[PDB]
Amino acid sequence: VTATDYDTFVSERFGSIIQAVQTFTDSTKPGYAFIAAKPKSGLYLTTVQREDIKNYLKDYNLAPITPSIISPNYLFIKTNLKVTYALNKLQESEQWLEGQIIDKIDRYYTEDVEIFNSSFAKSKMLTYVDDADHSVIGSSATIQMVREVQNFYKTPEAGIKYNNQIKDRSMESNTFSFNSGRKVVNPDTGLEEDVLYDVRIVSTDRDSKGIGKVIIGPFASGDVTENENIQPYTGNDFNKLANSDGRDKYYVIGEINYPADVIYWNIAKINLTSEKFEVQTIELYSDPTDDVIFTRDGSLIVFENDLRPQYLTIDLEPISQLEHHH
Amino acid sequence: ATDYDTFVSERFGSIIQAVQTFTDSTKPGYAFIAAKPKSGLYLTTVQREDIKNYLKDYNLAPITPSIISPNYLFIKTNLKVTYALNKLQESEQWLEGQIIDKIDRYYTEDVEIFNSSFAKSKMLTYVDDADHSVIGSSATIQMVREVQNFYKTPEAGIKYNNQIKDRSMESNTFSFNSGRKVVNPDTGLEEDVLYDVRIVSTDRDSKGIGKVIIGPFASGDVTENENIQPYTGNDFNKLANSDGRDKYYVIGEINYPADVIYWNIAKINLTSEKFEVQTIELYSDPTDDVIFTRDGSLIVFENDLRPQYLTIDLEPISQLEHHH
Repeated sequence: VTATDYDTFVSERFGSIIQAVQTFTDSTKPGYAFIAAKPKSGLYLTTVQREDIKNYLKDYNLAPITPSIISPNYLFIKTNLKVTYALNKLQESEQWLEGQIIDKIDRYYTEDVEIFNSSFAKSKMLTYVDDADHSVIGSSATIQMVREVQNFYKTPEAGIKYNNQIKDRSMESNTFSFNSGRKVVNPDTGLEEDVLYDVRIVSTDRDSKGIGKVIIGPFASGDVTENENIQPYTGNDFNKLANSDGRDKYYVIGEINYPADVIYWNIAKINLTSEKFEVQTIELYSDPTDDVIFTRDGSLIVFENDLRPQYLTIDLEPISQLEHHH
Repeated sequence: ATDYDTFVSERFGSIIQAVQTFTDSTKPGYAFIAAKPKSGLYLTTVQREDIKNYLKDYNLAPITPSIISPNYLFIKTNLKVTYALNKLQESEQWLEGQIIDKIDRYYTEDVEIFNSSFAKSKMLTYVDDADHSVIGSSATIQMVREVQNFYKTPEAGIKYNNQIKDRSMESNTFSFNSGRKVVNPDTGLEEDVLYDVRIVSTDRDSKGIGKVIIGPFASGDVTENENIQPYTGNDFNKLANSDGRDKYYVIGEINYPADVIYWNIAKINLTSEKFEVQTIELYSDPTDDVIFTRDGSLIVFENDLRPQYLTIDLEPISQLEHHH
């Protein structure tokens, strides 16, 4: 028993295609012993869905509790890097240089951060970035935590957490398409099926107890049917998106507990069927109050640029030389 | 029992002196381990959280065994030892000490153990054994179950694992708070009159059942509607008064032969609020002079901490026209 004993158990019987193990138990889900497992190479163990996470299932000793071999709950860092260097000090291209900083940004992660109950610090990685040339003068960054959400429709039973604290309104997802039942025409073309607009999930400033709503919109006046319950969110209090289509009526569908660090929603709370949504998986961005981001139970801060390039933009800036004369 | 108790009995043998597991027919799913500190009576909630946190050590995710303190059965002993003047060197105060040790040495060795039992005949031979001058003893016992909540018996019941006599079951006294004002300038302008009260049992019926009734009231401060009306039987023990109080009422009932005791004050519209206690003690005379333990019950002599459950009368003898 004991998660620690189990972590080993697997750092042996598998200690081949596995880099790390976190055996934690969830207080919401009794009798279930959860086993986080980093593939040591990629991200998901049998993304093929078990091929692997079923083999470990097939390891049994004692107890009335049952294993649930999962892939680690990944925290991502959407970094907007802005390194600046000296035109002259540089001998190879900006292209070769990028491939030089991300070689470092990786060295940091995989040595200090990509570990269980281990953490990430922006200041500490920007030291690694700075440390890629004779110049390279300095560097800026703007990060957000990312949680990848399977089934956009609704969060888990027990909500999703970051293992970190975010700021008011900080929480927002990427946009996805909502197929309004309605139909419209332009450019000599026809019905064009059903009108679609870009819609998304955002949080609101916390109330006097640490608790804002999780709202979704915009909409039409519209494509969502209003009840005694279902009513457009009452007031400004968050981040609205570009109505290049003019729209705006958002609806409440959950809440963030900022202090408790839990976020729940369920689109079924209004009456939209997942059919009315193109997507399956979405991204949930928030920006921390943390100058240090903590991983934790089954959570793991990882940097996989190749397979997750989207989570890193590098904007370089070249600089004129100074005094060359003496 | 020992399947898991023993282990625990290894990593903690320096405190726990008694460990046994059991289930509750009823609290299905739950497995409890009673443990008695070698060092007294109740393990401390820190001693308890440590011991529970070896449950993780041995991996089990299911809610896993509740550790808890043993269900104690106490013997209120009323001892009498008659001894020879000539042959007794030290003080009477010494002699007592000398025997009150023997009692404990018998309890520790033959009694304080799970499902082991107390035999009044044995411990008396221990008493006899305490000095070369302790000519002969006698002894009168009662059973004490220490009740966690006075207001209602457990869902299931309270049992002694032993046969008691009629009218025998009787708790001690606890203040009931009527609600009237007294108007006394001695202590201000208002005391809130509160008179003692106990909970006794009455005589077996045709069929083996008694009624668990509750001490004296003053008509008014208990509301009676047809159904809930004063008990009338005189088949129980009433208590010492100075007040005009003779109205006892009926809650639960004793099943003498199956020894189960259920009661619930609620059966008379009286909230816990109304009584200034939270814990009580239930006494009762055994049928026999050999008394038993069963599931998670443990019999124990902890006399520097429950001194109220032993009294010693000595009788010094010489020669002799008289020893009472």
